[PDB]
Amino acid sequence: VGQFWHVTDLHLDPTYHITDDRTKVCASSKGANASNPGPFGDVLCDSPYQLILSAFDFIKNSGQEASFMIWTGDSPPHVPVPELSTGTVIKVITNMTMTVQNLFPNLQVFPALGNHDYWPQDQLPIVTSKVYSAVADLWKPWLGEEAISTLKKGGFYSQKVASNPGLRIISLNTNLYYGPNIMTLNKTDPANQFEWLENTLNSSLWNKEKVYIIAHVPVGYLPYATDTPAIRQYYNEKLLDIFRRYSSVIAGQFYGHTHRDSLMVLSDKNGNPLNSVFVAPAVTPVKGVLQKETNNPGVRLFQYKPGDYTLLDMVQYYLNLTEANLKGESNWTLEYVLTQAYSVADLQPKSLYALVQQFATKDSKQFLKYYHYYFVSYDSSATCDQHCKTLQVCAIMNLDSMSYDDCLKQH
Ligand SMILES: *[C@@H]1O[C@H](CO)[C@@H](O[C@@H]2O[C@H](CO)[C@@H](O)[C@H](O)[C@H]2NC(C)=O)[C@H](O)[C@H]1NC(C)=O
Ligand SMILES: *[C@@H]1O[C@H](CO)[C@@H](O)[C@H](O)[C@H]1NC(C)=O
Ligand SMILES: *[C@@H]1O[C@H](CO)[C@@H](O)[C@H](O)[C@H]1NC(C)=O
Ligand SMILES: *[C@@H]1O[C@H](CO)[C@@H](O)[C@H](O)[C@H]1NC(C)=O
Ligand SMILES: [Zn+2]
Ligand SMILES: [Zn+2]
Repeated sequence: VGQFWHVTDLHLDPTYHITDDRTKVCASSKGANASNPGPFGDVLCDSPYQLILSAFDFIKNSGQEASFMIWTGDSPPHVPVPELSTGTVIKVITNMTMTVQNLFPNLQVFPALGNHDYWPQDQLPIVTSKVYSAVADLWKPWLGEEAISTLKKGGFYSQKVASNPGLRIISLNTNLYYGPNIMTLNKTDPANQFEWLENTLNSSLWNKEKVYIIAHVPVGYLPYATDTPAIRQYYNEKLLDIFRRYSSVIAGQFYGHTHRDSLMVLSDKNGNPLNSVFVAPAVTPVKGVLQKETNNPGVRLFQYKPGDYTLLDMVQYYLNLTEANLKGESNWTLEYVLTQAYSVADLQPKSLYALVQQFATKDSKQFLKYYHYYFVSYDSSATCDQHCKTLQVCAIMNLDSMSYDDCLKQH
């Protein structure tokens, strides 16, 4: 089989350091006491360099063959806008990029921008910018002239996969659609990314290519909230229309941003499953003071059919953070293999559609496991009551506003 890695939401905090006063352990805790801080982080902190390095070192030494890597954004830490600048955002993205290029000199990597990959965060523009030009320079080892040109103009590109003839990655800037982006209010096609996307998918159709979509913020609804799409509804609906129309050319969709392990299945209006969607959890374990749950750090690997690119499996790895901070050594380890955790043949939409139908049945053992894996096994005693379960299952199965509302009405 072929394989590729997916990492996301690294969120390096360069200030992390163990010290007696736990309000000074990390600037990303914003003056709150780090809860139980160790060398690999704290649930109230973003990622120490040591954690990010241990993730990439695990990947390097895993014994897993992989022909490329996708990397879907958010490298600066969660600190207030005035504590960052354009220069600091670039410096952190540069550090992450150079860590990857130093450790994996021969591995093509396909990055996407996250909402924090800009100063101020979330305000990614629809014209060229310092950050777009800087990441064009940084990612030039992996990208050709046309990809570099679109990246500098609007933060998006497509690129052939050198090691996989007939495969093309489309890296969208979905931060252009993200609610907090005040640079794009009421634009029908910001940075002309929809037109471009349609043009690109058309060319892949006629060049007999398969396409993997990557982006930071995903399509669909947030599974912990009621009727809250991850990007603005207008843009979610327009993007999903493109994806449905081209669902025979797109062989997978891969997102980050939510810092959780989630599945979605894009269907049409009449319940026919069309395309599979995978949201990967973060390397950072950070959470706010009030939140009950967070994720363990995660990285994941996809297996696909050579020369075909049908998705065959997904292996999710994780770092048990409490364990690693208690002994001072990481033990990145397999959390689950999707086919064998869920007893499904593969990652095709039919397989995942049937699995979600299983999730919806009462006391489903599969949904209980899924919900535990949602937080990357942070809390094995975590409960999802009927309202919580309806929100998760409806967001998994229904990406568009109409079918999602239908789903909630019936549940
Ligand atoms: C991650 O590691 C921690 C630490 O070993 C595990 O938590 C321990 O679980 C045992 C068994 O229930 C408890 O008796 C200990 O009190 C726990 N230790 C701490 C420090 O909380 C945890 O179960 C591991 N996570 C997973 C998913 O296995
Ligand atoms: C942090 O913890 C110390 C030790 O308990 C305490 O004295 C201090 O007030 C705490 N500060 C905050 C902001 O919680
Ligand atoms: C990234 O930052 C860490 C600490 O902030 C430093 O130790 C490391 O050398 C940096 N890496 C690069 C490639 O600049
Ligand atoms: C799609 O691609 C073909 C082949 O390159 C081209 O002839 C055609 O004009 C394109 N159609 C659109 C709508 O862009
Ligand atoms: Zn993030
Ligand atoms: Zn984000």
